[PDB]
Amino acid sequence: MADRLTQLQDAVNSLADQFCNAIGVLQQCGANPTEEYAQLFAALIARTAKDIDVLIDSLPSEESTAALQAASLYKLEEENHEAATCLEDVVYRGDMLLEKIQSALADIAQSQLKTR
Amino acid sequence: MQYIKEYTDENIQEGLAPKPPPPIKDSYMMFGNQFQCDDLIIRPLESQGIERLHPMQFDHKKELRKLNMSILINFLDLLDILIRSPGSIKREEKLEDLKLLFVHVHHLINEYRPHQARETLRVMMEVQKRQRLETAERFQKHLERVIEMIQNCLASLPD
Amino acid sequence: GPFYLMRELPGSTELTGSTNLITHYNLEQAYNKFCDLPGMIDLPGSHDRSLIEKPPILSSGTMLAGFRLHTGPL
Repeated sequence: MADRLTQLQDAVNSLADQFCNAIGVLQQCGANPTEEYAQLFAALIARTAKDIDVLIDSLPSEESTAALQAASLYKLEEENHEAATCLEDVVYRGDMLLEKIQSALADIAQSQLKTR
Repeated sequence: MQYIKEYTDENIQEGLAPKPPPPIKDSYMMFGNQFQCDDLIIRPLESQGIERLHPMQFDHKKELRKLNMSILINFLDLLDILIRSPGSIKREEKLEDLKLLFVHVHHLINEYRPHQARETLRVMMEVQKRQRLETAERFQKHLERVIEMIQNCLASLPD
Repeated sequence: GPFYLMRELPGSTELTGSTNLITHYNLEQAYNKFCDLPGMIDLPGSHDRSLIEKPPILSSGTMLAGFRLHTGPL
C-alpha cells in the first residue's frame, strides 16, 4: 500500500512472531545444528533491529503538524473559489456566439425557403 | 426478525399529527458490545486501563528510540532470568511486561496516522486547482482557434 | 540514560537445573556402584500361585490349629 506506517508495523510483528517460535524451537530441538542456528537467528534479529532504526528518521517532525495543515487548507480554500470563477467568466461567450450563429443560419434557411 | 409495531402503526394518517424524527442526541450510546462513548478523541486513548510512563513532551520519536533498547534488553534479561530463577513468579510479569511493551509500541506508533490522514486531505484540494486551470486554458485555446478561423472567413468573404 | 523498566537480576547462582543435582544431593557413590535378586534369592534357596500371591498382594492359634488338623503319614 506504499505506506510508512504499514511497513514499520509489519517489521515489529515479524520480530515478535519470529523470535517467540525461535527460542521455543531452540529448546525443542537440540552439535552442528545448534551452533549454526544461533548465528542464523542472531543474523535475522540483528537485521530487523537495524531496519527499525532506519525507519524512524524518515517520519516528519513536530513542526508542520495537522493543525498547521488545516491552517494551510484555509488560505487554499479561498484560492479555489477564485479559480472556479474564472471558468464561469469564460463561459457564456460561446453560448452567445452560438445563439447568434443559430439565428443567422435560421434566417438564411428562411430566406432560402421564401425565395422558393 | 421482529419488526416494531406500536411505533409504526401511526404512519398512515395525514396532517401534522405524524410524529417528528428524534433530534440528535448528545449523550453516550449503548448500542452494541462496544462502549462507543460520545465525543471520544480521534487519537486512541491509553488513559483508561493502561498505566502511563510517558513524558510531558509527548514526542514519539524520542520514546521509540528508547523503547527499542528496553524491549530488546528485557528480551535478553528474560532469556537468562529463567536460569537465574526458574521457579520465580516474576517471569510471567516479564511476559506481561513484554505484552505491555507490545501494547505501547503500537499505541505510540498509531499517533502518526491522524497527522498522516490530514496530509492526504490537502492534495485533493490542491490537485483540483491544478486541474481546473488546465481546463480553462485549454478551453480558451480551443476558442481562439475558432475565432481566428472566423476572421479568416470574414477576410475571404467580401473580396 | 537508563532504559525503561530495568530491574535487578536474581542471585548469581542459586539452585538451578544446570548444576550436577546428584552430586549436590549426595547420591554419587550409589550411582557409581550401580552404573537378579530372585537369583540372589535363588542362591539362598532353590529357584525363583506365584499368580495367587500377586493377586493377594495386589489389593494391598498356632498350637490350636495343629491339634485341629491331622494328616495321615501314609
